[PDB]
Amino acid sequence: ARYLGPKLKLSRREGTDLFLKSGVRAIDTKCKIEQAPGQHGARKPRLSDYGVQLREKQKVRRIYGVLERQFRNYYKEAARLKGNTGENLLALLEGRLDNVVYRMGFGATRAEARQLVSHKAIMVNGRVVNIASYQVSPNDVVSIREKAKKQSRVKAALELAEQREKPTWLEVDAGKMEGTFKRKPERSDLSADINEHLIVELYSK
Amino acid sequence: SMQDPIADMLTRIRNGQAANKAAVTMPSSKLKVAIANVLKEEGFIEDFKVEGDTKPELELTLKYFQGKAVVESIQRVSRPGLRIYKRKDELPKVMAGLGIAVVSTSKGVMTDRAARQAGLGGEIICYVA
Amino acid sequence: ELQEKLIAVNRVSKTVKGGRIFSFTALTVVGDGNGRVGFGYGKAREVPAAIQKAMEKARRNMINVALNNGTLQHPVKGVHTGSRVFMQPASEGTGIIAGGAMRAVLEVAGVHNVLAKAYGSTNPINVVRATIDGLENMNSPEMVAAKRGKSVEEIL
Amino acid sequence: XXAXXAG
Amino acid sequence: ATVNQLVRKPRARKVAKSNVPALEACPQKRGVCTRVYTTTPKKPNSALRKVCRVRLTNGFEVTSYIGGEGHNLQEHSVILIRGGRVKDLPGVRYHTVRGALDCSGVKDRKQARSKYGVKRPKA
Amino acid sequence: KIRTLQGRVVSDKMEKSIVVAIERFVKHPIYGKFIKRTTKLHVHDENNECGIGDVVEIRECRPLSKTKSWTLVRVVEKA
RNA sequence: AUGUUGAUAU
RNA sequence: GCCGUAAACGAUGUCGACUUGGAGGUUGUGCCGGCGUGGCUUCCGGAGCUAACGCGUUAAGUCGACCGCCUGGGGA
RNA sequence: UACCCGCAGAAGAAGCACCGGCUAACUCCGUGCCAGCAGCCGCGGUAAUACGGAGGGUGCAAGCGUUAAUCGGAAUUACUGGGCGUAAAGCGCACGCAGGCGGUUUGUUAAGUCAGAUGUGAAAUCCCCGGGCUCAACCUGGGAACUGCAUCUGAUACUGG
RNA sequence: UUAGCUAGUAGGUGGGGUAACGGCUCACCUAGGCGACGAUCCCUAGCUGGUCUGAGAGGAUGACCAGCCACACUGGAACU
Ligand SMILES: [K+]
Ligand SMILES: [Mg+2]
Ligand SMILES: [Mg+2]
Ligand SMILES: [Mg+2]
Ligand SMILES: [Mg+2]
Ligand SMILES: [Mg+2]
Ligand SMILES: [Mg+2]
Ligand SMILES: [Mg+2]
Ligand SMILES: [Mg+2]
Ligand SMILES: [Mg+2]
Ligand SMILES: [Mg+2]
Ligand SMILES: [Mg+2]
Ligand SMILES: [Mg+2]
Ligand SMILES: [Mg+2]
Ligand SMILES: [Mg+2]
Ligand SMILES: [Mg+2]
Ligand SMILES: [Mg+2]
Ligand SMILES: [Mg+2]
Ligand SMILES: [Mg+2]
Ligand SMILES: [Mg+2]
Ligand SMILES: [Mg+2]
Ligand SMILES: [Mg+2]
Ligand SMILES: [Mg+2]
Ligand SMILES: [Mg+2]
Ligand SMILES: [Mg+2]
Ligand SMILES: [Mg+2]
Ligand SMILES: [Mg+2]
Repeated sequence: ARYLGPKLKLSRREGTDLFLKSGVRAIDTKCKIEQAPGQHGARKPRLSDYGVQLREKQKVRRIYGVLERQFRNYYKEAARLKGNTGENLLALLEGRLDNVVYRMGFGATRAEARQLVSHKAIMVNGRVVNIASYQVSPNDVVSIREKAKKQSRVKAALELAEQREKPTWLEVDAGKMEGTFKRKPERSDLSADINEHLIVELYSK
Repeated sequence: SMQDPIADMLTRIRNGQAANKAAVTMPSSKLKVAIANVLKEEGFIEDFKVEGDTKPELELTLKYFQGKAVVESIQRVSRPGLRIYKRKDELPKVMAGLGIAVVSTSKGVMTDRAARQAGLGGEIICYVA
Repeated sequence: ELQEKLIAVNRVSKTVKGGRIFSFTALTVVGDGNGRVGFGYGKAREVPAAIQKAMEKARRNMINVALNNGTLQHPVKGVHTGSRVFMQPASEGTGIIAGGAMRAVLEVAGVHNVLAKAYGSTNPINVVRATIDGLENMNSPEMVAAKRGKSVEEIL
Repeated sequence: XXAXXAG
Repeated sequence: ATVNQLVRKPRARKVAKSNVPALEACPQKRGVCTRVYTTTPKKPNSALRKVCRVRLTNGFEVTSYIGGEGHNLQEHSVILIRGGRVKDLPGVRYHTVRGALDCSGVKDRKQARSKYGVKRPKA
Repeated sequence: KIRTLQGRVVSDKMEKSIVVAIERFVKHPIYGKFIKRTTKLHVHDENNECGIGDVVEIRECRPLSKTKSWTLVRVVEKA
């Protein structure tokens, strides 16, 4: 129930940085980011409509580290909830605690943030939550626990967060090591690279 | 034999429009005239007129706009072989409200718009669009 | 400016004394994305030239669709040959719910939200023709008001 | 026949 | 059909038919091999395809295919059959399950091992 | 008002009983056409007034015989 | 006047 | 007297209404060789329809009523 | 017992199917219409992306495949929503009982039809807005819904009498 | 590719019977009653809320949960 394999070959397949390394150095220096993985990597075959849709869904999944069953449930939810289904889906994925812990800047990667949550180093409005998929709601404080504040992982991550673009929907304090989930991110707040309608098509077919 | 004079009127209009006829003349009846009013008031036909006593003849004057005939379609709905009656909540919107359904309600023949407003259902005579 | 889309490439054959002469057909659609759409069908011995021929024909044979805020005015039925298409206006954020041939016509035409179904033959050429036949004979309130000799709010 | 052709 | 005709005689649905009637809506059935033999496929194929006539627990006699390279079935071998025709053996509507009951798994198989009843190589 | 049905008399041969056909008229559940659907009732006719042809009003009551749980109210029309 | 046939797969 | 079937065919059910034309054939009739007006019929063809071929006021067009019939090839 | 606290150490914890097209994923070797594959089309006859293995890859993941079974796609029984010159389909032709359908005007009736009201349509389930289990599944508050049925009272255009 | 079925049968009168209406039963009378709107006969089947699928209309289904029915080795009978 997690991908434990090599992280860059995921990125190389998608042909795009999925932030599965910390960003201490460029992805270009760590791998051949241009080339897809394996023997027939340099080959770039003509991709079908299904293949385009698939690769888009697999991109978004691989960023947030969601496996297919759980991802499909998010789609079903996003479709159920009112509004545009595609932007609903990305909202649900941003709402995940392991993502929120990454976005604030406590994990270097989302898999590190997932290790933080998993290992009972995170609190949400006081209480310890060790579920990666937990939906962090608006006006919720997320916090490092006092034993976990001494970790070098958290401080080092908080430095990398400054180099990254700041989420407008999160207000964080690096000193106290806690941040508010102010509001649900709009589609504008999230990246324009993700083509959510392709994912909607993929599950709508 | 002749067993649906309404379908016959609709067909005379449909055919007459296709044949770029100025006017179409059928044998008259109260219900035909009632429909002719709704088609006049909604602006599908131009005018009508009954003429005669023993055998009255209805005479619809047909409309054409920019060359084309105004009645795009005109479909019998309720027919002798299968009567269609709808409640007020289930009245049909023809062409998303851009066309009419002619409805015989307890308060006379009228559009489905007028029937919705009057809070009545009834027999769905035809669609026009 | 124009969204060009390739729907179908097909290999076709005439027989001669020598044997079979193969050639390529390309079916394309072009549109502005604001209710102007045209299909083109081009034949050549090579696929590129068939496509280039299809695109050139498509640009010269565009028609005007009277759209309503990125969806249809009303339900429409198109027919061509064995293709019977049905298309219905949808709510915002529906997307195009359509098969691949109809999808391409509707995307380039500028229909964002629509429920479509192709009944009968799903032959790409005839489906495209039935769809565009549908779109071009879709009435707006304004032209309905015009023909009936009323105002738009009398109609609506 | 010929126990099974065209030459 | 007129409405009055349908009122008098409604639409009958296409009845539909099993391609695996001897299973009697069961995922598998057991049986006993009466004959184990080879047979030649129809055109355009050529082979000696390994089949067995089988008497099922429910009394039906069927031919079943034995898939994979090599098998250990003789007459009076107890085997498990499942649905699945062999396209180029007319009459063969079932496959034997390799590695169920007396039918062995395929020797020295490495890929699609679950399909051929082969336990995982010890690595 | 008291609940009554109305129907034609189809048999009067029983002593102090009639058979009454209640003609209903029903939209067909599938095909939408309106269909005549009879329902016959054995009906108590004390005095033996009614004959075949007559329209009659009838009301439900206690069982009177094996087949009768309906009584004559009035003859609406005669033949 | 008559005047047969052309193995299998590809 | 029986049989009860045929590529028993227009491979096109019956009845009714409506919808540009042209050239004939046949059989009435009215008005004065012409000018109408009915019936039945052959060929062409327009819109429309049709997968196409074609059909096209004697529709396979546009409609209504009722009936008959079809539901992959074989097995039949 | 849930839960909390402490300890030690990455320690105790990844497979299954697939990669000719449909369908995301390709090469080498072996085999040589054999052995075998196959949902459908098909593949294998000595240079096999289709067999078998390997390397690489794709998809799912404590599951993954296969088989069985239902609906869908199938407007392929077509009420919504199909056909019948030649594709399957007009009885060989008629008369005609039951049945279906019925020109036009007025009155009347109120069966169909329509309108309103009332009663009923168990709870659960589904759906919506909330709440509670760290989350979720799950549990649960209130609603909506239950498209129906009956009764009563009106309407009278249309259909019936 | 089941067209006729039915003599307590259908109705009446009176007596008996049941907690209760009733051919529930009996005697007598009448000759009815059911059926192409499918009786009778044959096969299959517990029914429903629902469930699965479906855009819907439908199609399929009735395991768990809840309502109703039926049965308790087989056949029959009453007693309390
Ligand atoms: K010979
Ligand atoms: Mg799981
Ligand atoms: Mg088709
Ligand atoms: Mg020859
Ligand atoms: Mg015959
Ligand atoms: Mg014939
Ligand atoms: Mg012609
Ligand atoms: Mg591919
Ligand atoms: Mg080789
Ligand atoms: Mg299946
Ligand atoms: Mg269907
Ligand atoms: Mg068909
Ligand atoms: Mg033939
Ligand atoms: Mg034929
Ligand atoms: Mg005939
Ligand atoms: Mg006759
Ligand atoms: Mg009438
Ligand atoms: Mg009434
Ligand atoms: Mg909660
Ligand atoms: Mg509730
Ligand atoms: Mg309820
Ligand atoms: Mg009347
Ligand atoms: Mg007595
Ligand atoms: Mg009784
Ligand atoms: Mg049973
Ligand atoms: Mg459907
Ligand atoms: Mg059932």
